[PDB]
Amino acid sequence: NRDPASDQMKHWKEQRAAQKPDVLTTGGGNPVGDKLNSLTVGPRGPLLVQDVVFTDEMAHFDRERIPERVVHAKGAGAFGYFEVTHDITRYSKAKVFEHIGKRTPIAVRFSTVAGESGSADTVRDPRGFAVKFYTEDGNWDLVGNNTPIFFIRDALLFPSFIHSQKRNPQTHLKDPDMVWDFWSLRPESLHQVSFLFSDRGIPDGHRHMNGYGSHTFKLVNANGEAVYCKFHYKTDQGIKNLSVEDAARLAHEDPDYGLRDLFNAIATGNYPSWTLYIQVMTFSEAEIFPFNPFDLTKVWPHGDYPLIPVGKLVLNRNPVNYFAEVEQLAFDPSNMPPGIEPSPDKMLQGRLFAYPDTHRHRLGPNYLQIPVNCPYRARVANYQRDGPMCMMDNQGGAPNYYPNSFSAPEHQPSALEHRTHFSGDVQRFNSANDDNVTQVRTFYLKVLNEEQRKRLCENIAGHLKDAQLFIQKKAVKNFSDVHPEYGSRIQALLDKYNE
Amino acid sequence: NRDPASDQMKHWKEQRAAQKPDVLTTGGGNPVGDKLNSLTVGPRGPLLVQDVVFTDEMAHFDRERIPERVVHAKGAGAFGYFEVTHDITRYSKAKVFEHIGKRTPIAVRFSTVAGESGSADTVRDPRGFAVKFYTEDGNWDLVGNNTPIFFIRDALLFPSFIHSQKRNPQTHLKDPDMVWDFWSLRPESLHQVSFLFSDRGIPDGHRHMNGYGSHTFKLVNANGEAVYCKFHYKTDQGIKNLSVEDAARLAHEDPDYGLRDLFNAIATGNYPSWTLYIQVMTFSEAEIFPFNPFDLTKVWPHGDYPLIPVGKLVLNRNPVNYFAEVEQLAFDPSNMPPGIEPSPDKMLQGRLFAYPDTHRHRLGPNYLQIPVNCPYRARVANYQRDGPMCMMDNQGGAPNYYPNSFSAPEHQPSALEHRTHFSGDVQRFNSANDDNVTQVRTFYLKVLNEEQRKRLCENIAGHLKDAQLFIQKKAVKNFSDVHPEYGSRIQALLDKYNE
Amino acid sequence: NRDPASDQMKHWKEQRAAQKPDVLTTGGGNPVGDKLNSLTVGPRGPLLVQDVVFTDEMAHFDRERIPERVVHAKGAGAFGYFEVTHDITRYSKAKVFEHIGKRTPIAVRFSTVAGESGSADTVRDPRGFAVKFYTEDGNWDLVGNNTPIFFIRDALLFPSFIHSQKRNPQTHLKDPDMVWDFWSLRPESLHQVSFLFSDRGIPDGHRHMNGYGSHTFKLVNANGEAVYCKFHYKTDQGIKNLSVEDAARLAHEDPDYGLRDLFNAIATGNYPSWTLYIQVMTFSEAEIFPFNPFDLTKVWPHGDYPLIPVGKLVLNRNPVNYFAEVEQLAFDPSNMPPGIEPSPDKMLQGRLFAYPDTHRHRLGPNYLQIPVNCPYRARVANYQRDGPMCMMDNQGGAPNYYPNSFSAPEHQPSALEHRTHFSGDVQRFNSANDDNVTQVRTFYLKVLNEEQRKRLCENIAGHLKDAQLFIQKKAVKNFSDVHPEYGSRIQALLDKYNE
Amino acid sequence: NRDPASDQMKHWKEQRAAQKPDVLTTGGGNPVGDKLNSLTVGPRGPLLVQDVVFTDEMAHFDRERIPERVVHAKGAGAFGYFEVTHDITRYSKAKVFEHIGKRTPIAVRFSTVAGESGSADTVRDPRGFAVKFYTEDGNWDLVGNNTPIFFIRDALLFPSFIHSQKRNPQTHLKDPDMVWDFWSLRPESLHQVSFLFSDRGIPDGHRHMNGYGSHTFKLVNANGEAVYCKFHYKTDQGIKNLSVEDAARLAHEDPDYGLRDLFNAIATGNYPSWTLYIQVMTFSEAEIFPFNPFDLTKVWPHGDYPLIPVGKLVLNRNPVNYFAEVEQLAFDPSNMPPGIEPSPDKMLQGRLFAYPDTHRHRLGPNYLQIPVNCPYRARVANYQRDGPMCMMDNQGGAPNYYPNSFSAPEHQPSALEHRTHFSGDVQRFNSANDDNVTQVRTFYLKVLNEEQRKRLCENIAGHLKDAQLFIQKKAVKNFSDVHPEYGSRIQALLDKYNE
Ligand code: HEM
Repeated sequence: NRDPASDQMKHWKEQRAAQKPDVLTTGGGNPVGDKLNSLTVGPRGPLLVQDVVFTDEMAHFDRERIPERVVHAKGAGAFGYFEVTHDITRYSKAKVFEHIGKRTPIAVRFSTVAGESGSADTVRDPRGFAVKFYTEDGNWDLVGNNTPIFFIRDALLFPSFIHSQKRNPQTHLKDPDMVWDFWSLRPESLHQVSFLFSDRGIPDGHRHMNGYGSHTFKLVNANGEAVYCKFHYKTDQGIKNLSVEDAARLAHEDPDYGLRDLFNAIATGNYPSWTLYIQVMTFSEAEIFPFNPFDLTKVWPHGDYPLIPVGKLVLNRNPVNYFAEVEQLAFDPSNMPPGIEPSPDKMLQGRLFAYPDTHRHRLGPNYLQIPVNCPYRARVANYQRDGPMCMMDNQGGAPNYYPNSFSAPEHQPSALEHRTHFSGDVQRFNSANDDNVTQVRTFYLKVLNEEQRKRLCENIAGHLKDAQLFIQKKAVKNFSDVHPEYGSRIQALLDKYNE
Repeated sequence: NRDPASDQMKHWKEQRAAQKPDVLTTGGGNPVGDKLNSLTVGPRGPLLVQDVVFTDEMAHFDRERIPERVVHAKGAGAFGYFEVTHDITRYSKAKVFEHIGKRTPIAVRFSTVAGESGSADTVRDPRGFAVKFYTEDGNWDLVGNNTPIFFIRDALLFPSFIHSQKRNPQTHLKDPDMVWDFWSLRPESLHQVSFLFSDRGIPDGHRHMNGYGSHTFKLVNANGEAVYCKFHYKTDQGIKNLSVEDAARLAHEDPDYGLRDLFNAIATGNYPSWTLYIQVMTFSEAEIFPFNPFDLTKVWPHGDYPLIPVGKLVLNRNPVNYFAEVEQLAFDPSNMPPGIEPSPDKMLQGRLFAYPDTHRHRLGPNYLQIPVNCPYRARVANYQRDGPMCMMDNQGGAPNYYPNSFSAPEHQPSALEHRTHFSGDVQRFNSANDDNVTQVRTFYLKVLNEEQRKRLCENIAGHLKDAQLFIQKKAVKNFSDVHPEYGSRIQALLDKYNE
Repeated sequence: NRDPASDQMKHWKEQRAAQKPDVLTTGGGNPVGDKLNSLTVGPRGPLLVQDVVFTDEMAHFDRERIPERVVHAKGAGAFGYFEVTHDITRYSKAKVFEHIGKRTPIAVRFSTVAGESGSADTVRDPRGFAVKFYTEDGNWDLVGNNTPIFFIRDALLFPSFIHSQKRNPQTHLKDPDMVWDFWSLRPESLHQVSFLFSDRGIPDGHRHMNGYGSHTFKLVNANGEAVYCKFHYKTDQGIKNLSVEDAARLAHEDPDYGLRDLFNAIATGNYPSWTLYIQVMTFSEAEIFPFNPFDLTKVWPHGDYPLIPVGKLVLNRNPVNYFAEVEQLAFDPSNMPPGIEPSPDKMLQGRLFAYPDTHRHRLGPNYLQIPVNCPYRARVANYQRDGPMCMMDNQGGAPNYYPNSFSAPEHQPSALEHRTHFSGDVQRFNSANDDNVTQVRTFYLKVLNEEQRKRLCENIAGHLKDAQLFIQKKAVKNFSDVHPEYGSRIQALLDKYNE
Repeated sequence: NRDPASDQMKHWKEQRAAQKPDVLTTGGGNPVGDKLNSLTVGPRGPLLVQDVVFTDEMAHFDRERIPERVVHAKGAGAFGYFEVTHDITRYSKAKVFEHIGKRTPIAVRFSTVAGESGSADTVRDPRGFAVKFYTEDGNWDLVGNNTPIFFIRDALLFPSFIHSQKRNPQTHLKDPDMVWDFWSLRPESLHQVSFLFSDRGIPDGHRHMNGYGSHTFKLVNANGEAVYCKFHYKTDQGIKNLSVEDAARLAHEDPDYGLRDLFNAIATGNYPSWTLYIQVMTFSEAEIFPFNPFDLTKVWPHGDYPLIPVGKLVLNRNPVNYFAEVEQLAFDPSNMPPGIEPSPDKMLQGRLFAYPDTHRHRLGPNYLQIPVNCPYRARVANYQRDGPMCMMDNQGGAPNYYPNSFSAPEHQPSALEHRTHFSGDVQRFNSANDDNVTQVRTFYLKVLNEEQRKRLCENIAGHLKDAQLFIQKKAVKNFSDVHPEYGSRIQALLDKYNE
């Protein structure tokens, strides 16, 4: 006998006891007489159109694939619940935080960023950690990563950043020139690049890394008072990372290391968990913060803004069918219930649009009707209708226009968003020159120790060495801006690689 | 007060009892606070991306439409049941005919042919009369028309025929030159054209016309014996047609005449019904038939092949949501349960491919998972997986390959198709001259009387007059081939027009 | 010999002189030996999968249709040019207005609003009048209507308004209750309703109606100075409308009356033209205008803001293939070149998102690559890549990320948008009660005369009579709010109708 | 200076030197002022819907991905020419073989089979080797592999086979139970499995392997005479394979080894070539062949059917944009010009349908209009029209129905397919027992030597050891049927593995 993941089929068979196998049918439900031999004219004659068993099956096979996620294509999913352990109702009226002991079902998907569906799990890259809470007030999607920050601070640079991390448009090869030219030209990336090339760049599976909302969000209480916050979900299994050596080995040995690690852990009752915390910053404090409180390349020092306990995230259920439950999972940062709102963070603002948008393309206009994406703990009632692949009853014969005099769904003023005053010109304000080095300096010499600083520089050099010399120079200049030694150590390694 | 159709909303509100209106939500289930005013900075300021209530709703509105059916786009639907009244098990082992009194739920869609979704119901055109039987052996789709024959006998001419009946590729206008150039060049169309321009060309609604499978089909019994057949479902409401004058009036007064007529008939309890019959031809008989038994431009004389009663079709339920239940309805001639099979009819053979093919395009790869199309009376089990908008559980974790040693779905030898012998070279046999006038002559001279013939010729000439003279001549020549008087009567009217 | 439209094919043939017919091929370019007879085993045998001539052609036929436009589905198109006749460079720096005599190619599509693709042209409804200018600074899409105003003033009510003007979700029938319940609940619609039910509700074809941008826009000159404007393009053919009786008759005699009239006019050299004017309002004046200058239900009095001539629009070319050049035509209000920008108009703001969004759905992600939609007079260069149906070279091997050090495209500061100042809270400001009667009263009493008011009320009553009494009462109540007589005249007709 | 592939951007910049960078525009051609900072109200304010530069770019990014190929997803492409070297016009009248020295442009795509888009190039798996010939008689697609045979002989087993080779439905992990359960239950796979697990299972890049049509095809000469044939294209750069150890290290060091190798070879002028040969078998010989001459699990012995030289395939041009020219490449086995036809091979018959079908889904209905897929050396002219993303002029105003009296395209009888006679009942003939070992014995004992035979068993055991014992037993049983020592050697290693 072997690991549970390996015995997937064996277990499916034994669980079907002595039940006779079902009758094999066409998509239309017609029993099939023989699905192993095609309908031909004579033993060695041509195939007939009349063989609709063949066409029915082949036509479906021909349409099995859907486009992969534009980013975070390689991933793993699991399900479980969220449980409130502490009272934060003074900050947010969100039903999900309603009362201690309150449980809400959740869906989670882990993933890498740049690699396609067939890529390896154990590679250096940020890690997606999206959590879907099916609440009474609809779904709340906390689409986070294994890092509290990111490489850029304005959504207009996202497509270009992703492109630079992907393949060359002509050769279809990973291109260090594209990678470092972009990062060297955009030093705001220094903070996350430092995180990326540290030990945390390659977590050991998905159970040994933390999750972060990254962005500054807004919480609103029952009295309509608002504060800004940040979400943190620390792994209860402890932080564990893979060495560059073992990561590379597993890259070919088991491209799906993260997938099987998670499935087996849950299958054996070793359910992984995370503790959800929040940091709170009042509007007054946000106006005095030394940097842009809504700058995604910045963190909120824990000493000034301590973590507040909220609850626990537990994954105790594996998907039964990956494609249906994980490949089709759709997380939308715009999916926020009353009590939780976005901040003016330029990046988050862009994500408000991008996710539902790419989902309408990747899955389809009615992707929210796919079981895993349905807010099944809520009652979806509105004036939206039709669209391709419309399931259910399309809200039946209910009046489809609002307002109406026929008792159809009514909006609820209780759900109105919190109001903030803004004053300024409609312009494209430059954020390229906000502080790009201060917090990186503290990360380098305060957060990391001597051994991980050495590893950090070797990891960077090992990749930067493949870029052109003028790019290497520019990149080293930025690192030096953070700290002379940071750049010096990298430069020293580059001179070696450069023979 | 008013007719049931007009009081649709009034009724929905009443059936709603005095319930409180549901809370209006986004597609994600999030309650909306005010869905009548957009989120802006200041009363006369710009719209925010932050307004996700707006985007959610507008994006779905922007995707409401799907491609209309390439043909038969304008239609009406209803639901009911098929009840067996006679025993024909000696001919077919199909479970649908299993025992007297057995009822099978059905779905039916009526339609015109050439017009697009916004066209009028009361126009001269054949009428679609598709019936979906949800049987224990899967769905059986009998996709018939209100005529036992058709204009052509080879599917390769179908796209061209339809193009000729639709809009000119440049002007987007109906084109009599296209219509008659095609018909005059393909005389095999004379039989259906005669029927089309007779009074039956414009039935009074959908309840006063007969239905026909048109094609010759094959029935197989428990002993594996087979016979050919024709399906006939006669209106119990009686044949009734609209005069050209009334149809033209209704065309603008109520372009949805047929839709309204059917909804109200059912809503008032005046359920329309049809009596299903079959004609049976043994294989020996098919070998001696004066024409090709599988030629779609010909009928089987009732005198030589008497109608055998089978059961009744009753429509007693209106759709609740038209888009979900009627617009998305998909009938596939290839959906046939054991006991019912196709004949060599070249046209039918082409249809075996065409419908599932167009449905995967118009609806989606997984169109059979749409509620109204699901064979909900059968257990769908096979090795098909994934595809866009994959609902349910995608068959969970069941082994997905066949054969397998894990108890997944299995054949069913009894379902094997009836084996027939065919001999001959594989080539394109010309069927253009398979007698295009004999049966047309009997229709013109015996089926119709004097006043009917006069109207028939007046209807033809009224439309053919707009074609070029050379086309008029070629058309008249064909009619003359059916009968000299047929031609001269039309010619005399044409001369009066060409004045 | 008939009209040009009727002789479309006749002319195509004559055009090919003695030139020999092309060889008929498959989509893959393989010559076809016989496209009239399918490949079978014996003259009365089954169809073979081997007949790839059949499958290739049928598979395409099965995919001919695309989703029709969610609104304005029924239309006609033509091409021509825009010629500058006056200098307005003091207001806008747009290249399209660069110098007197400058010509810019244009594409125009006329249409109704509610009817689907098969509906009739001569029905009461607003008329779409979209103009695409292919300028050196990209495409400028002025998506106007034949009216200066609209039914609503906030985009959140648009889907609802459209739903109310379309078919009942259960019966699929036009619904007077839906139409009037919505309008009676939203009095802001009074202005456009009065316009819609006046003689201008049914123009005589597309050449005898004016065009308007409707919304207030912003013009920016070379010195960075800005002013608000309104676009007006008056028909040089004169205003001409159809009587209700003639329109009803044509509804069935020629559903494509508008299409035919436009094609023949151009084919005979009787090219239609419109004179383009603009109204100008300074930011100072906008500050004290009696109404919200960005309220789409309001017009700017010509007495206070006279029309300033700009140029002429002339249509002198008929499309060659309707599907490729008209059905696939896509206009995005967001397509605005430097010198032209949007105003705060909530409705216009919503349209900035909706059109490109619906186009990605209806046509495809790369719909801007469809020839008629390509900004062929500009050099498209950016960092966008891939997507389905990617044509041309997909920008070859050019660096695909910005910024870069490899000489790829650069943004141009001179194209920066004009900066406007805004201040206020972020909230949903109610605009439901922004004076819904003042201008309506002026229209009713001044713009119209006794004869015109008589028909107006008869037209309204003729439709409103089919709504429930409680809806009729509320509707009449709003009309009385405009003017007592407006409501009483309608009420008198209603009483007669209700018996 | 590095390899050409690495200097892709460097070179693009240089070859553009002496040119000012282009203006960065939106998709609509509107120049952008600042594509690096989003439009907000105030420096730290909300993102505006008015930022259409952002929406236009992000919306396109959100739609960059299309479904990957259902199989053969990971690949590399290149272009070149086919040059005739010998005269085979006695066998085929195809224009592509017309005269010695004649050149026809070609497009080629190499690939693995099971892995997704992000998978490694150097893994054990068959290799795709598809060639598209742009001939004057349309495109001819020779969709070959690097092996002359395949695992199964009936298309109905293909989807199951591919499913067994891919990921487990629930775990999403490679599953040896699925792999070997299928192969052990279907011993016809022994021949190809033996080839797969031999040294040829992991080619050193794409230049050091052969290509085969695999299937028996049919050639028809100018006199209407036909013969059956096999296509063979041998590498001119010699057969070379990767050791299991080196392929494994390359899997993580360079997962795109094959792409890189091909691009650099061509970039440096080391153009790879292959010699195209054919084997000929007369209809008489096919009647007495010791096996089914159309059985894909069989080869035609060279001794009895020697290879006849035809021409050379030379690749001398790299793609300029991978996505447009390679990812979108579509090869349809059904694309065959006059002189080349299919054989009764059950697998080929199925492929005639599957490729165009999957292409309509993966790429779109009009995928043949994508530049790289267009039969640009031919003249496409037919009666097909419209469909989404319709490019070109959609054949303008040409009559769209056939037959017609207006001089539109006509079929050419000389292109009629060769006629063949087939006798026997039309039914599903079992082919599961068509000698599964005879040629496998020859391969094992005669083709391979002791060393490679040793590695063969080690390779099989290394993978088979992960399957359940009952599956191992059945698998070994099959190998023993080929030759007791074959199964014996594997069982020995298996025992050591099972420890
Ligand atoms: C009944 C058997 C088979 C079926 C139904 C089948 C089906 C498919 C499908 C659906 C694709 C994806 C096409 C695309 O998306 O572009 C594909 C690709 C491919 N198949 Fe098959 N296949 C079969 C057998 C084979 C055989 C025997 C060969 C070789 C002689 C072969 C060689 C290939 C190649 C090379 C490609 C990749 C083409 C490219 O590079 O785009 N297939 N096959």
